[PDB]
Amino acid sequence: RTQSYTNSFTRGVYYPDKVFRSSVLHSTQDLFLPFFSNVTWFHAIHNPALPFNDGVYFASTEKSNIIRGWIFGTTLDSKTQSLLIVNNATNVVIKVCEFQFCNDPFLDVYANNCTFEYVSQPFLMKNLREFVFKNIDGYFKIYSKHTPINLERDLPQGFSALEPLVDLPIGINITRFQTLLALHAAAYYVGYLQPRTFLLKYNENGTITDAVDCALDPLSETKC
Amino acid sequence: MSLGAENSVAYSNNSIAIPTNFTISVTTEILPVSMTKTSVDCTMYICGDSTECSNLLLQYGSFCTQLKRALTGIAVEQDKNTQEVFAQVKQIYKTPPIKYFGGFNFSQILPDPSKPSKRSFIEDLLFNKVTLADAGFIKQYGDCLGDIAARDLICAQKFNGLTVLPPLLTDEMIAQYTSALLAGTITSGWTFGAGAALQIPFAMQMAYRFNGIGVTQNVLYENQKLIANQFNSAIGKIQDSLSSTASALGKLQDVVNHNAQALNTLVKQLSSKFGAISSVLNDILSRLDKVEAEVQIDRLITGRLQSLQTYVTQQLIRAAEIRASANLAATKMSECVLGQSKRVDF
Amino acid sequence: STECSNLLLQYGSFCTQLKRALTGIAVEQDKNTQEVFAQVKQIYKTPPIK
Amino acid sequence: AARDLICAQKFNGLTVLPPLLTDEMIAQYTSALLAGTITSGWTFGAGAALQIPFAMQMAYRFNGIGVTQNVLYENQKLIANQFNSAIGKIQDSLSSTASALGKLQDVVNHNAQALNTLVKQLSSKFGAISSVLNDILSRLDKVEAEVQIDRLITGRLQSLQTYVTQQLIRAAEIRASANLAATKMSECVLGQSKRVDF
Amino acid sequence: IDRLITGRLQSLQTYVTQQLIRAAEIRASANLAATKMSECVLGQSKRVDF
Amino acid sequence: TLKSFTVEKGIYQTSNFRVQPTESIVRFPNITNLCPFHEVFNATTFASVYAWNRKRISNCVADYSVIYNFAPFFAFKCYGVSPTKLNDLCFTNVYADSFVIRGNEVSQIAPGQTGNIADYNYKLPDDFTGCVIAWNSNKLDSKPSGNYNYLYRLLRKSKLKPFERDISTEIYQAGNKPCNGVAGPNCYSPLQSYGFRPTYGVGHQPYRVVVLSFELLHAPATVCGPKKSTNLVKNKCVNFNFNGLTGTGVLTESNKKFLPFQQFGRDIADTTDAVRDPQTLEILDITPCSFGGVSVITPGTNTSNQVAVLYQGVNCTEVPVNVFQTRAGCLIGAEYVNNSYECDIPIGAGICASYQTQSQSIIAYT
Ligand SMILES: *[C@@H]1O[C@H](CO)[C@@H](O[C@@H]2O[C@H](CO)[C@@H](O)[C@H](O)[C@H]2NC(C)=O)[C@H](O)[C@H]1NC(C)=O
Ligand SMILES: *[C@@H]1O[C@H](CO)[C@@H](O)[C@H](O)[C@H]1NC(C)=O
Ligand SMILES: *[C@@H]1O[C@H](CO)[C@@H](O)[C@H](O)[C@H]1NC(C)=O
Ligand SMILES: *[C@@H]1O[C@H](CO)[C@@H](O)[C@H](O)[C@H]1NC(C)=O
Ligand SMILES: *[C@@H]1O[C@H](CO)[C@@H](O)[C@H](O)[C@H]1NC(C)=O
Ligand SMILES: *[C@@H]1O[C@H](CO)[C@@H](O)[C@H](O)[C@H]1NC(C)=O
Ligand SMILES: *[C@@H]1O[C@H](CO)[C@@H](O)[C@H](O)[C@H]1NC(C)=O
Ligand SMILES: *[C@@H]1O[C@H](CO)[C@@H](O)[C@H](O)[C@H]1NC(C)=O
Repeated sequence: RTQSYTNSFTRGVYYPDKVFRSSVLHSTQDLFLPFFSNVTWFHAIHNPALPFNDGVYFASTEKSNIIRGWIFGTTLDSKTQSLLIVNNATNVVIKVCEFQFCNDPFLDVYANNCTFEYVSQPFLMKNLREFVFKNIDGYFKIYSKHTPINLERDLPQGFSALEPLVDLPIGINITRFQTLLALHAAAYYVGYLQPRTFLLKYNENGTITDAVDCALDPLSETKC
Repeated sequence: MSLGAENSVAYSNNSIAIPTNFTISVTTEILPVSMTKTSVDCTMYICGDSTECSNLLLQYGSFCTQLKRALTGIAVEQDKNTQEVFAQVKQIYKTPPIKYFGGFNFSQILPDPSKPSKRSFIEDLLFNKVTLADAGFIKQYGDCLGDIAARDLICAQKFNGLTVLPPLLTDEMIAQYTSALLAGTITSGWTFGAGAALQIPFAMQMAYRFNGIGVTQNVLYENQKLIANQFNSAIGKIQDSLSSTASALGKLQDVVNHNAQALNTLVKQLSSKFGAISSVLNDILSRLDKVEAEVQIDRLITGRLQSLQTYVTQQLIRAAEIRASANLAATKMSECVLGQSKRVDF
Repeated sequence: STECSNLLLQYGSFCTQLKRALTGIAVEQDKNTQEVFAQVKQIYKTPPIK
Repeated sequence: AARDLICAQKFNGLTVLPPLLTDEMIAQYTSALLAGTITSGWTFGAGAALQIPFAMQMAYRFNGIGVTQNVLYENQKLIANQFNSAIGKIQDSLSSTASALGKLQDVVNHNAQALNTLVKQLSSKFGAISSVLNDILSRLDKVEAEVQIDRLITGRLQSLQTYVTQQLIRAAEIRASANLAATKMSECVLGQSKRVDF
Repeated sequence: IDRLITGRLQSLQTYVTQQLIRAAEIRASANLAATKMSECVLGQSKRVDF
Repeated sequence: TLKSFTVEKGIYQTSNFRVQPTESIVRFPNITNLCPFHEVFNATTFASVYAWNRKRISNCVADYSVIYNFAPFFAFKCYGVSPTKLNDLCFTNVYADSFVIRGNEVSQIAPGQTGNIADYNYKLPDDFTGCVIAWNSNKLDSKPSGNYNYLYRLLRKSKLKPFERDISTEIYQAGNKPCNGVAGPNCYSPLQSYGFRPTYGVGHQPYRVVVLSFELLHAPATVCGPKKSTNLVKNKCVNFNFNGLTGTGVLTESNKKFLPFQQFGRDIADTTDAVRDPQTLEILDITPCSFGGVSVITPGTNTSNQVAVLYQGVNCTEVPVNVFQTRAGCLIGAEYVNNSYECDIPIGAGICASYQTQSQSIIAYT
């Protein structure tokens, strides 16, 4: 692939808890994305599994839905149980077991006591698609936000909040991940989460309008 | 930092300097008198209508009786401070309807009946300058009987057992006392603070005032229009400086802000666990058996009692400081207003 | 110690109000010294003759 | 040499801040006040400083008491010699006796011994098995060390709260004395006072 | 006995703090009384309602 | 409250008043399903230490009283919940785990422990909310000459965290050389067996452990218990059981636009302010019913025994736990006169009371 490098540009926040609040300022000890961090503009044309360190910011600007599915696992060589996420058209297929064609699966779109399966609404929903993934206490949290934009060169500036959609209770051990490249170029943004102490501003509704990265600079420490 | 401009006065064995003119300058001094009176219920704060928590709190003795006694003493002391500062005049004097006092314009400090609460222009500017807090000293529960709009701050303060009492004297009674003091001082002079109010023209009163500071009284009568113009310009300058700058009433703003944040911290102390497994008493009471829930409730009771004692001690120290400032303001009202003071910088 | 800090975090906001009280005392001391000594607009100087 | 008290007070988490005005600036303010009250009299506190000979200022200050100004001018050498002897007695009284400045000595001593007591409070066990925290972490499992840590936290928090309350009361007392000193600087130095025993 | 010791220590500390605040108030009143003895009794005062 | 038989003239604060709720609101979920414990407490063989079958339990009414008829545990050893309050307190998701360990290994199935099962096998978390059921098992799963079907890793390189099942049959070795199965000096026994025999001491006998994790979350209303649900009332001070949170208050119409995933209503003081109805979706508001201080205004008992009662800070229509409305509450027992005197007993914002001859009565004035 191609490794172009850019910046975070003041985004990567989400609602930490499913509790409503309004016109209040709240501080959460959580695992947000740092402000103005070092994200990679991956161009998938020529791909080993990237590590899963405490969370993935994963984003895509693809209009035509080239990026469809995801795989997770520890070894991902038909040796561990791993994980499989399939966005089969207007459905989601989740398998806790594996099939493991080879290292990069390339499913041809042209199992030893499986535990959990799932089916739901379609997973996907001038476009900036954002999925924050994390795995805490064996629970695979999924965040999403549809972001109409006007800039198609890098990560646009501004502020937006990511809402939770689907919660999973399984996954056990995940330390690798890889996007889907099934053919029937491409661009996916990825960032790494770290524990932070963000302070959030709520409007008259429960909408996160602004936030501060509490260890970015001493002015934000004063604001904290 | 710089201490100031360097000056070297030309001292000599036979050289003296004597002024040939004067300026009349009017300054401003702001002094706090009283703060917010609060009363705290122990049972609704520590326990919140739980019978088991009340039974475990009954073993701790009489901490809450002396907390209530301390808060009631502070609340009585605030009314005593306000009555000591303002209620010094015996009769409510009134200004005559003809507003001519030798050429001095008192129209910005005398009341007008255009508004219901009869306050002057400068009193209106001072009342609009202090951005007050929530401060539910009125019938607050009528607004919180129906949960409307969003969550307020005084309403969540009220729901946890913290109650704000209204002051004994309303704002229009304090304005009436101030108007009586102005009507005494302009008309009678210093004679109303020592017995019966004896009238005198304002030019002859100001001649007495110049004669008190070592200047012969003929200087007034030959410069009456200039002195009246200087006083009017100084009053207009104070009005413009109060209308423009909003950073002069910081002492009263701090008086509001400290009593806001103390109650905010006292409300926020309920969310802590204090070493227990939950900050909510019902979850502790429903999850565990008798002995373990008694242990958790004892931990929560100790934490909430410590926070309440810290609040009461801070209120007592702030009440002592406010009482010292109120005594200073009472002395300044007695000496500067009801007479002429020879103490320099006072 | 990390474990002591994690246990101390459960005790609420006593540290913040203790720090606020000592900061208020520290500002008040400088206010006292400034309002006692700094009482002149200009720094006068004695003449060379004595 | 050895470990100082101040080094241990610093190492335990306590910091002493320097004052905003250094002693040179306080001395400059005092010398400016002295030069003003020597050259101009009380006129430098009511506006612009107006120069006047010192014998005339002394005559005005006798005339404010109730004694006419002819008493000064016919006796000026006697008042001068008496004032010289009286101000020379001050250095004799202060170069040998060291009990006059006991109030400032108490101001230093109280703020030394409060920090000494608050440092000494760190060696107490408060019902735990050891006052050293690392012995508790390296000797016990999670739950028992958490119990001992909770006991130590409660004891040290109580000690800190007692120190802060005592400092608040002493700050109120010091502020009352500073207000009295400000009034005395305003009324005695910048003018003449008719109040008895002030 | 540790529970009883903690309770009695808390009550004694509360009594000491209230006595300190009362002593500060009484000392302010005694300074005012000393000033009034120095000015009203030992002389004649020009201050209004003092 | 003054501990005396004669009170003096003045105003005294005595107690506080609170209106009591009439009935209760119980809106528990309605799940017409039950779960069988027979398929989790006496399976023919349970598991190894790492083969613990995660029987995730949801959407069924659980009866927690008939568990004592099963395999003989001494006590329903729970951590965080008492084993009689599960019939009304209900959780969000139950996970069933089962493993067979030694006699001196049950203490590591406590929240917070170190050892061999706490390091190399299924370690319970320190903040574990659930129940662990264990008993001695030399009756069924104690086949002689070594029961090698329950087989464990004695040595492991890394800590096995909670919910980190390790079914690997691979090798751990360290120190000098690659090993590839040479058992003598380097490539030691990878995953050995317990060797469960009845000839062992009672501190090393096989023990069967059943673990149920009754976790707590603010998730949507999943699995709960057999508590009989009731109907709904509104706009009065009643007790509620909306989902899991309980209390008392008055439920009014709301004007706050909740997001579709947000449910609860936690406040600055960590109390619930606006919560969602679990069945008929309307996101209402919570405000507690009327309360305030009460104060007694009296002259001296050597003058009269008449009193006036001041309910502080209420509109004077919700009075019960002469009527005059004041800015400081409302006054009961004092007649308001259109006169003005000196203030005898201070009440509130400019209102005073006194004992005057205008028949003797307690009057209130400005
Ligand atoms: C004393 O000062 C006043 C003002 O402080 C002088 O009055 C000013 O006189 C000039 C012309 O002489 C006018 O242009 C100004 O408008 C006057 N100001 C005011 C406020 O009236 C006055 O002349 C001075 N007198 C002496 C003798 O110097
Ligand atoms: C991101 O990392 C690369 C690594 O060499 C570096 O060159 C680049 O400057 C970094 N971007 C930042 C710090 O914004
Ligand atoms: C809150 O929601 C209402 C209803 O959708 C909307 O009219 C209002 O603009 C929102 N306020 C914000 C987003 O600040
Ligand atoms: C008084 O001052 C003048 C000017 O400095 C000086 O000439 C004169 O000698 C002084 N008088 C005495 C007695 O020194
Ligand atoms: C000054 O007095 C006149 C009355 O002669 C009045 O009209 C005017 O408004 C007064 N000035 C101010 C600033 O009020
Ligand atoms: C519970 O009630 C709701 C509506 O009141 C209904 O949709 C649901 O099917 C019910 N649940 C069961 C298990 O019958
Ligand atoms: C559990 O099942 C076994 C075999 O199916 C049986 O022997 C045992 O009695 C059962 N337990 C109970 C409590 O009946
Ligand atoms: C609350 O009190 C005011 C003041 O009299 C009154 O107008 C209003 O109707 C009251 N509200 C009620 C009774 O709901």
